[PDB]
Amino acid sequence: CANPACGRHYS
Repeated sequence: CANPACGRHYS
């Protein structure tokens, strides 16, 4: 993804 705050996926 281009933007820094994308989503909750990898911990």
